[PDB]
Amino acid sequence: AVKVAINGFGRIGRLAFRRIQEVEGLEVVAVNDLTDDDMLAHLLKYDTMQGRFTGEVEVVDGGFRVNGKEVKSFSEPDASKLPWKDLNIDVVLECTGFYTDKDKAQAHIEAGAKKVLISAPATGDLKTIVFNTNHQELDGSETVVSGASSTTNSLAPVAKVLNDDFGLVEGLMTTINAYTGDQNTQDAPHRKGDKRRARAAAENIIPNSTGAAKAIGKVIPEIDGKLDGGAQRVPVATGSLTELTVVLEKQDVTVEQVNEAMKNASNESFGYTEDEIVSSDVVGMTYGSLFDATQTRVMSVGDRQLVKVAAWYDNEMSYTAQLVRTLAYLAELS
Amino acid sequence: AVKVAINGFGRIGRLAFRRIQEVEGLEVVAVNDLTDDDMLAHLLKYDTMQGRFTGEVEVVDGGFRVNGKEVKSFSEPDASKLPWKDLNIDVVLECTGFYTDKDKAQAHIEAGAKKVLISAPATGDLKTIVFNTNHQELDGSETVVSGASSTTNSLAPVAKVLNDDFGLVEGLMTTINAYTGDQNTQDAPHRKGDKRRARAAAENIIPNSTGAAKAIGKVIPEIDGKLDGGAQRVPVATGSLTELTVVLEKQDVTVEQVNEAMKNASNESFGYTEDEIVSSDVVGMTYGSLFDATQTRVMSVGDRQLVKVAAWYDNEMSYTAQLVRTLAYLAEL
Amino acid sequence: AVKVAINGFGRIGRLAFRRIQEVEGLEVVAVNDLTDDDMLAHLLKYDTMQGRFTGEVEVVDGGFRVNGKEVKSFSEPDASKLPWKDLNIDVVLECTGFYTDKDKAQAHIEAGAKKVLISAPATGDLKTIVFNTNHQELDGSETVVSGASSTTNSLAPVAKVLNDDFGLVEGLMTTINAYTGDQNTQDAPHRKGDKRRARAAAENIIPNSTGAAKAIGKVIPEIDGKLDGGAQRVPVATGSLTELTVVLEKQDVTVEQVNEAMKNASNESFGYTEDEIVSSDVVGMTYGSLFDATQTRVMSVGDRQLVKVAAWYDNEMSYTAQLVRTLAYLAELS
Amino acid sequence: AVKVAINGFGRIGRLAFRRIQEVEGLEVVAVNDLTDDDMLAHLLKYDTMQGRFTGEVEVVDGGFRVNGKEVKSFSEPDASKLPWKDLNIDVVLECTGFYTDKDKAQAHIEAGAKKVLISAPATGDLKTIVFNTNHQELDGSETVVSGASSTTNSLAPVAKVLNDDFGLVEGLMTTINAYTGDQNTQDAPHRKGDKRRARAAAENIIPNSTGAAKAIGKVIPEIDGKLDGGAQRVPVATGSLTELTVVLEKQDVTVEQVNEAMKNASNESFGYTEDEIVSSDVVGMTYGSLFDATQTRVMSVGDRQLVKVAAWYDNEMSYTAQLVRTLAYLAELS
Ligand SMILES: NC(=O)c1ccc[n+]([C@@H]2O[C@H](COP(=O)([O-])OP(=O)(O)OC[C@H]3O[C@@H](n4cnc5c(N)ncnc54)[C@H](O)[C@@H]3O)[C@@H](O)[C@H]2O)c1
Ligand SMILES: NC(=O)c1ccc[n+]([C@@H]2O[C@H](COP(=O)([O-])OP(=O)(O)OC[C@H]3O[C@@H](n4cnc5c(N)ncnc54)[C@H](O)[C@@H]3O)[C@@H](O)[C@H]2O)c1
Ligand SMILES: NC(=O)c1ccc[n+]([C@@H]2O[C@H](COP(=O)([O-])OP(=O)(O)OC[C@H]3O[C@@H](n4cnc5c(N)ncnc54)[C@H](O)[C@@H]3O)[C@@H](O)[C@H]2O)c1
Ligand SMILES: NC(=O)c1ccc[n+]([C@@H]2O[C@H](COP(=O)([O-])OP(=O)(O)OC[C@H]3O[C@@H](n4cnc5c(N)ncnc54)[C@H](O)[C@@H]3O)[C@@H](O)[C@H]2O)c1
Repeated sequence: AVKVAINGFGRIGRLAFRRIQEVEGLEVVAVNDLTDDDMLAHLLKYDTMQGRFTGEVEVVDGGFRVNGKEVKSFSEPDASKLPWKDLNIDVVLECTGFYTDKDKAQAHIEAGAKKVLISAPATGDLKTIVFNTNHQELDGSETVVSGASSTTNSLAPVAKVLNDDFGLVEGLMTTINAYTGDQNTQDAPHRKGDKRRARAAAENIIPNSTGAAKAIGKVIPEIDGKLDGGAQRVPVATGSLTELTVVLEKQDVTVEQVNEAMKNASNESFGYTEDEIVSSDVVGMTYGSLFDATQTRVMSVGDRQLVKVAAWYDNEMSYTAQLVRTLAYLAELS
Repeated sequence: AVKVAINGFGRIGRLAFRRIQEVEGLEVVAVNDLTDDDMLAHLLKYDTMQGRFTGEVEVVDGGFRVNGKEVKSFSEPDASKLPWKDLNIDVVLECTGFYTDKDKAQAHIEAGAKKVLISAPATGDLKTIVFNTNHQELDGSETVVSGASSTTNSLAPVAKVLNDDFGLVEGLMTTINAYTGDQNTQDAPHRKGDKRRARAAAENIIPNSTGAAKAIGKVIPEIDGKLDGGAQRVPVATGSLTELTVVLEKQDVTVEQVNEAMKNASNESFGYTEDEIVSSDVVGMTYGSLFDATQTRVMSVGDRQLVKVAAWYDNEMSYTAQLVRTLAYLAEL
Repeated sequence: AVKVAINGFGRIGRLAFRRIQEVEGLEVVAVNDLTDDDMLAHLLKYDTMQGRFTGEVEVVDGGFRVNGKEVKSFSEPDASKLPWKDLNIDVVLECTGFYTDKDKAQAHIEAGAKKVLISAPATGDLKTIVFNTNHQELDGSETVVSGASSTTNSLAPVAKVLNDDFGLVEGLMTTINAYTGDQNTQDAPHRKGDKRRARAAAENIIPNSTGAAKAIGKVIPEIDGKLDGGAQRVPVATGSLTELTVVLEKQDVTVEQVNEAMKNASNESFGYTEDEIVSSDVVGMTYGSLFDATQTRVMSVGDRQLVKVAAWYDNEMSYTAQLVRTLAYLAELS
Repeated sequence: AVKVAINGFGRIGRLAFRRIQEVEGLEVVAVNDLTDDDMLAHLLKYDTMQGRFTGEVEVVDGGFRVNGKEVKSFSEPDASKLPWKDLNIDVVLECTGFYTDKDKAQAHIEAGAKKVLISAPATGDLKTIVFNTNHQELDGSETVVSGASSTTNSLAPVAKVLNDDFGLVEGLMTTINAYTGDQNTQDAPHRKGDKRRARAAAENIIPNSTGAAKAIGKVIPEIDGKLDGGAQRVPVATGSLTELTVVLEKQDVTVEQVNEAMKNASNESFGYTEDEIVSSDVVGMTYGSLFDATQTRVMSVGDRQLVKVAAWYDNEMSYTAQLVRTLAYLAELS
């Protein structure tokens, strides 16, 4: 089996852990965070939005036991000190939010891990992967890889279809986004100095910047710099929606053609629906993106057309499913 | 003073009432709704999002007393039965949500009112007004008028500036919107059969249609049919944001030009800000629209440009302020 | 199989429907509500707090099809007009909220149903059942029965233990409750004239009355009138907690004795836990009540003692699970 | 004028600032927090639950300017290094949450301030004051004082009236409380290791412990140890309610007597209402406690009585109002 260690047992870390239970041939042997065992175990068992963990979870001294299997747990802020070498870690899932750079994440390799997959956009000389859009870029000699962002994974399969079938001139994106752990409960100073992430998360529409906007150019090179846009963080705890408004090379495009193009591209990463669903309907789903055809709009004024589409995503579970597929693929190549 | 009656003492009706207290020369002499006096008075005094009513509110039998002034109240579902004639009502503010058609609203006139201002887009042969964008269209012979929607009021002053200064080819709109009373508390059947407004309002991002998309053509005729878009209803109780993505006639447009063009057009209906505010910051505001310059984007790929802008609005108080200005102007004619 | 018709395909009706799929020998053959098929089918498939319906749901003209089985649907406000006779309905689950009286609910019997089970406290000459507290009261000659309320079901098994083991002098109850469909979205006039249920449901702590307070006397006659209390409706969409503060007949009672007395009484209707859970953790659970031992308090001043306990409950699924057990028992006697 | 410095420009610190503008003879000359000027100024102007600041706020380098008045600002985690001596600070309002101990708070004195008022319960050899209940205990020689907690301020005036008028045997408290800055946005490890405050704040009913429970004994000595209870943190951002269930020395008490006893005691710290208000209705209020007579209950079984009362409080502004009155009183004596 492929020996996985999770750095940062947060939202993405814990769900990665859950999802790996469902997936044969991957084994989490260790976790690292900044807290005690009791906490880690508790937060795995109980999950506000994602539901109770099915299996049995028990605290031991090593760490904790999940359906009989032991999981070593550590409490070490500095990744280079982790005993990855001694536990023959194959791949670290880096989920702390503090190693989002190729050079930083190199700490895990020095500790003894063979590969690192970052659960976010990351700066530096590395590949950025959305599963089922560009994982084929991986030859297996990669040492550090980025799994991109939630939004990127919701967007890439939609943009690919538009660019391939109609030609993408330009587009602007808005993502209507669940609030996350880096927002504040009450209006208060923000670590990164963001005056908007500083505000009460569950009481506000909060404009913010998005990675996706340009992480996208790294995933689909031929549309590099053709897309931009931002986020609106709103008071749902998980579940999100990406709206995309574009100018295409083909005019005389119909709503019917756009939808059919999307359906024909659907797979396990990219779902298709015609049901009038809402955000809570996508909580826990494992498509990386779910095209909602009921939201497709074409605006035609004389010669010229504007096209609008929207895709749903569980920014937690949709991203996690995608990240684990990338993990499994990256591991099968070496 | 100008004799006002409010039909439907709901969210817009009660705030209209409050706003009128701030504004000289308008007097609410009557309200009509579907409940008792105690309830009406209570819901005026206490307000979840808009805060406590400052003055004194006391229930009497006529209805209730507000800072000494009596307000007659009625419990009559059929508008034509209201004693408008006997109380010399000058203008009815129609806020029930059930008379949003010129012919229907005519009931108030038969009851004896001299004019009706509908607090929503309304079908039929009437003018649709966003104050400080097209109120000048009113000549004072109008009998039934629409005050448009809250989204239309957030959008009209933004669209006018783009169309005037840059030439508007086409655009798509998304409004990120507070939930309203015509949504359900828990997933349940919806009166109008909307499978999305049926869902838990405070637990969901809920896609929906918008009036504004095309009430806009009635307010700014020269851009009729050049705009469309929809809503996303989200778990805030009030405060909203209109995002607009457009293709303009001028290319080589800058973020700086767009912003300055908006600032130059600001007045009491159309505010301008460069502060990184969030929705709760606009709760209670009396601008009909607040342009947020931090959100302006310009996307340039070779020859061709996409422009994005965004304006805040308290769907409750921004619209109410705008409706009352329109009321006051309509009355002065 | 036992032929069930659900009147009022609301929160309790739809979940009753879902729960019945899990339970052998009960078959829902009809539903009645005030809307079209597309709506009924849609609201069964998708559920904000309770999650997606697992099976397949397809709209036909009769009504709709669930995992192949047809379900006739009706749009008829007046219960006596329903074709219960023609479909040989054995038991109607009455969930509309508008037939909470023995005489009113008799309409279903005139329509042709054999028994009616009301999903609330109901006035009149009928028995009030909390499953595993007093279902043994049923001899099978009953024609109209009440399934009590969700708070009654969370409280009854707790009060029975206290009264049996310690003797109950008197007590006061507070339930910290999820908001329900009879509260308003925004401050607005309320149908029943309740000035507090009129207020924005998800932005307020809202004091209110509770049925439980005295539905309890009908379930456990020997403590009739010994209990009272009210509700605080708060901004969670489901999941609730009953706090109970009592004077007992034994003094020198210990935390340890109270807890153990509860654990010893636990069954499928009454769960026991020592985990520091929160409301969302009980969403979807099928215990009618979940005793939380971490919340047990005993206050002793000289001779005299006050005792405090707390039980969780998903006001939706906990009540539904209980109602369906009562349905199944009532049908086995019939 | 009395020279005030606010240590910790958070929820209580900023509201203290606002409230001081309304109150003659107190002048804030400095603030300390852990962030830049732009942030401080921004969060004073804009307030999610409390509304926009009325006056003008402008950033300068000293710090910021409020209605023309300069306010120096600092970025210094260690209190003993603040230039309190050089700015002749009379009183520091200590609102960080990190100096809640008489010995720790002594750092401000070494820095040069003349007195410290801690905006929370604080350990060590000091007085704990709820204004209009026990501020008369201050003789002016005090150097470090505690302003108690929000719950204590909501509860003291209610318990004093019950104990003076009926004799308090014993009682249990439940506070249904707004969520605060020390809870998490999403389920995540908690600094203090509280498995409950670790959970999503705006999606949960969260049981927790309360200071009040026994800060109370320090404020009303003669009922020391006669009260206990806890909190339920719920998804409102501000506004709270304290429920109290008590056994009194007088039996044959009536609802009418209890209510009248409270009204007769009302002042600027203790309000009285018979309106069916909800939590949002007390947001911004400056009573330290508002007795709600609609919620008064008396439970009588034969000889023996249980009594229940409830008082509202804006855990932010009610506490702040109370804190400032104590500030003003403390300053007038020294
Ligand atoms: N919707 C989403 O939450 C989402 C989606 C996709 C990607 N991501 C990315 O995933 C990453 C983690 O996000 P999250 O939401 O789980 O955050 P989180 O706060 O819930 O989890 C972060 C975890 O890391 C721990 N931690 C912090 N410093 C550490 C250290 N040096 N060593 C070990 N543990 C440390 C914290 O205890 C916490 O458990 C972020 O980069 C985020 O950008 C988030
Ligand atoms: N954000 C907003 O609330 C918003 C903004 C702009 C315009 N509007 C429009 O204003 C109208 C009402 O808005 P609202 O949100 O105040 O709704 P609301 O539910 O708060 O108010 C409707 C009120 O009228 C009463 N009523 C309903 N039908 C009646 C009848 N037949 N006869 C007498 N009284 C009746 C109701 O009891 C209620 O008080 C709608 O058309 C809406 O589109 C709403
Ligand atoms: N926490 C809870 O939701 C809960 C728990 C226990 C009991 N209950 C009780 O069960 C009953 C249903 O509660 P709910 O929360 O599901 O309500 P709900 O509003 O979600 O559903 C009521 C349904 O009945 C339908 N209906 C109303 N009148 C009808 C009529 N005359 N004919 C046919 N259909 C009609 C409505 O369309 C609606 O779909 C209520 O009495 C409630 O007290 C609710
Ligand atoms: N409902 C309430 O928020 C409430 C009510 C009464 C009392 N209190 C108490 O008041 C205190 C503050 O609570 P709050 O909710 O406003 O917290 P807050 O988080 O909103 O404010 C605390 C502030 O202190 C700053 N800070 C932290 N350490 C500092 C340091 N060493 N030097 C300078 N600044 C520092 C932080 O940046 C933050 O702005 C706590 O003890 C709290 O328990 C809170």
